[PDB]
Amino acid sequence: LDPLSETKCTLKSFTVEKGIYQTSNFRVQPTESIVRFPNITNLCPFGEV
Amino acid sequence: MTKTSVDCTMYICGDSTECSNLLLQYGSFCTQLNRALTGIAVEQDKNT
Repeated sequence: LDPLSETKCTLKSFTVEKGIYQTSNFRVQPTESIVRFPNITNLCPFGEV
Repeated sequence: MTKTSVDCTMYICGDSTECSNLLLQYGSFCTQLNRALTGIAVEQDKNT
């Protein structure tokens, strides 16, 4: 849910002392998954078959 | 000394939830390492 419930997870303790506490590392969402082949030039002349 | 910050896991594999299973299924060694590097960081805040 909550950054502070997560710090409490990190503490293992209910109880929180004054300070600042490093919990996790944030993490930037993937987007727009892309596969981009190059300019296409010279393909089979299948009609010749 | 330089006070680091480390995104341990993502170095440890880099964006694989499958990994994270394998790591929590390996333990919490990266966690001990983070505590070590926070202890460094406070030690040299204190040193300064």
